[PDB]
Amino acid sequence: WRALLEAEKTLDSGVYNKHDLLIVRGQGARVWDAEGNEYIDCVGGYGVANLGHGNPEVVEAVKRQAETLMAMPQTLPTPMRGEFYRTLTAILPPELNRVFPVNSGTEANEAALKFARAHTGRKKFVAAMRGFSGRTMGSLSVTWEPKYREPFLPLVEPVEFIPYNDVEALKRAVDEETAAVILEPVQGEGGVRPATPEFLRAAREITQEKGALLILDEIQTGMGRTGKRFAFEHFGIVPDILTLAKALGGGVPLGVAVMREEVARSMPKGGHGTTFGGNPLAMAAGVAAIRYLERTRLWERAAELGPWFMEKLRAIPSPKIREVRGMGLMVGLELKEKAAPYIARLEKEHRVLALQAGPTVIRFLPPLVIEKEDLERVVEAVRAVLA
Amino acid sequence: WRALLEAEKTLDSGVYNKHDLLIVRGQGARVWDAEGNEYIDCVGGYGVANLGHGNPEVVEAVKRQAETLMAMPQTLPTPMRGEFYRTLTAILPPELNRVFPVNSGTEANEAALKFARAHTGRKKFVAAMRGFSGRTMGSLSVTWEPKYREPFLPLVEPVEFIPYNDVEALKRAVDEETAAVILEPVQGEGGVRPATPEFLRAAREITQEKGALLILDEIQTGMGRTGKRFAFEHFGIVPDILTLAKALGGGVPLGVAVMREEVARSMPKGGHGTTFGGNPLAMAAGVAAIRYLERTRLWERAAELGPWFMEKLRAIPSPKIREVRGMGLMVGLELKEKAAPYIARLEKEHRVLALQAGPTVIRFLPPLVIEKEDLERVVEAVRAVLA
Ligand SMILES: CC(=O)N[C@@H](CCCNCc1c(COP(=O)(O)O)cnc(C)c1O)C(=O)O
Ligand SMILES: CC(=O)N[C@@H](CCCNCc1c(COP(=O)(O)O)cnc(C)c1O)C(=O)O
Repeated sequence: WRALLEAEKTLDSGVYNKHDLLIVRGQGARVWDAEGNEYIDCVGGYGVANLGHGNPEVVEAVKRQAETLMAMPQTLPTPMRGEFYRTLTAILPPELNRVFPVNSGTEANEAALKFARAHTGRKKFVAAMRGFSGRTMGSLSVTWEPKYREPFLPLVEPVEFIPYNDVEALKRAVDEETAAVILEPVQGEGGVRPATPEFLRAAREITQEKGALLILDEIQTGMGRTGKRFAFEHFGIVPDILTLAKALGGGVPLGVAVMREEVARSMPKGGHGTTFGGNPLAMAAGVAAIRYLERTRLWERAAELGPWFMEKLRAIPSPKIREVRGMGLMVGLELKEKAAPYIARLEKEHRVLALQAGPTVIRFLPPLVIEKEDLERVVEAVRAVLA
Repeated sequence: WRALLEAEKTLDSGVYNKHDLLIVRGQGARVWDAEGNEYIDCVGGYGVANLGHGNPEVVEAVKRQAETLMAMPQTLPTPMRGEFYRTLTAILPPELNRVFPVNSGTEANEAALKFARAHTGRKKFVAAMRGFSGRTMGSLSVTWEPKYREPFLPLVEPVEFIPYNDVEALKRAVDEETAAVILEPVQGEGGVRPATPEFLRAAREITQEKGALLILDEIQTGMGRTGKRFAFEHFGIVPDILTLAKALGGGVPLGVAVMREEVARSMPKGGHGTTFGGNPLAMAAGVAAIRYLERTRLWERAAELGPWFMEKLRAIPSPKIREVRGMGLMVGLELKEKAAPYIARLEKEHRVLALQAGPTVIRFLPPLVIEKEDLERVVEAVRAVLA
């Protein structure tokens, strides 16, 4: 197995910080390396494995569809597509009744940004500082992190960034020339920073007032992650465009921009598209994923465990800890120093896999099926490495 | 079944022209609608089913990897990824030895454009008229079709288009300002237009002389479609970045940007990325797809049937036929009127699903495993419908 690791490391583009280990398989919220070591996976593929590694129903759906049909374009209707369509819209407010399936989060936002422009005839986009929307050039344009943007300038214009949760700043940025505002109900890559009810409320009201669209990015907070099916249910607001990805396919590269009918209706024929978007395999996976989510109301696990976990974290007697924040099982542990050293130690010394969300934040995105015994172990592990 | 169709038609964004039928399963180059009818699939997942619908090896690989692990990021090495990397670079010339995996063709080109700006420090992009690179804002900027860009402007600048196959045009276009040239060895969406040896040759020579990068988009021409493993093999040139997708994963959403190490090396850590890009499910399907292609040298079938198919089409006695062209099984039949009505007859009266490559061109992108008898049947259907 040493050869594969070296092959991946050597042949990789080199843009990634790869860890010295080879993960071979997973079940639930546990994963194993090539040497047999077992790990608690709070990385869960960056919040993709919400339903847990090896979710039977999803796996089964993927097997049966792979045998039946995998390649079929949007020009040729195929059963799983129609099913995914009504299956996804049925768990959303009736207003969001139109879907443009894609293959990733960045593509979903790319779709949002484009439909927004075709519909309004406006060009400007408003986003929040420390907001992450994707790496493709359109999505990168509304992505704040300067170092992620500067080397590839110029990108799509014009875009205006406003401090996250700053209601008055939002109010002043959005005008009649604004095509849309794009925000995350809880900023992920930006440190796990939950939106305030007033901020999102303001974002909703402002946009309708100026004729701008509201694009809510639930690519990371979606699929029960925050405690409810979607975090926008926490704020009582309903967007014009909702973008989803990650856990949407239960692992299969899947994403979608769901929007109001008048919005989708303004898009000219052949005005946008995608080869893979809406393929039968991804459609069969999403159907399965959504049905498991709803059948088990998996968001409840996150609502119950999220608080308990964060409470334990806030109990760790360590002066290096600034704050414990998040919603559901989307948690961030902000330290008063670099988080990287501790993450490396959680892995090597405690077989615990965690992510970052900015240099001083240890982020936890465990499969929602994770058990309380593993949560206590994570806490213990953290207390340990910080001592 | 009628429920699932109206549902798909009704809940879709509406940017696609959908055919009146519902495809349920496929095998080889045959597909079945919901009423039990069988079709010869000249659409092939839109050039994605090169290895045949239901290809045993790919299906098998997907089923087994789905049971093992599907979600795992680029920061955590995983066996199938390491394998995909070495298996892919192994079927390519030695200069293309670095891999940046993604989830679609457009993502592939976006990464190509980005790595190009990061490497040359330049900004200008040169593309060809009738060229197609993708729908995401970045790829859309180097895509020709005015009506595809028109309503989404302003996009990424600065971009210069030159007439396809115009050597002197391209030469005057590429300067010390150019980060890269992006071209398809054979324009697909642009109506199936093969490059000439002299043109691609100049693109390689000019780019090197001027220090700009050559991006060869083989997303549609790749994986044996034109008669050889990759279309560049016909021309004896090696680009700086090679973008793939469509058939690369036997059906599973997958694409990739393969580049020379100096180009990969210039990308700052975390300068680019993707959640799904390089996921184990796609990596395992990509290994299987390539092994199958290499074991059967599948491209020889296109190389053998392609010319034999194109001459059969040309020999049709219809004054409506203008020209027949293509490479291997990437074929386009241009008529002296609108194709759409004819494609409709092909479907309704002959159970033959085909595509367009512009309003007057019928395009064929059949699985490479298609039988000769099925191609003979196709020709008869075309002759019949044009009477
Ligand atoms: C039915 C549909 O949606 N059609 C797509 C087109 C699909 C086929 N072309 C893809 C393609 C692409 C874009 O690849 P992707 O994102 O569709 O996977 C890039 N380069 C070349 C040479 C290509 O042929 C569209 O209109 O956007
Ligand atoms: C190491 C790596 O590749 N990580 C990615 C980031 C992954 C997680 N973020 C995804 C994301 C995206 C982009 O989605 P996708 O293309 O990765 O599927 C959009 N919106 C929100 C709220 C998101 O959280 C990167 O560095 O580009």
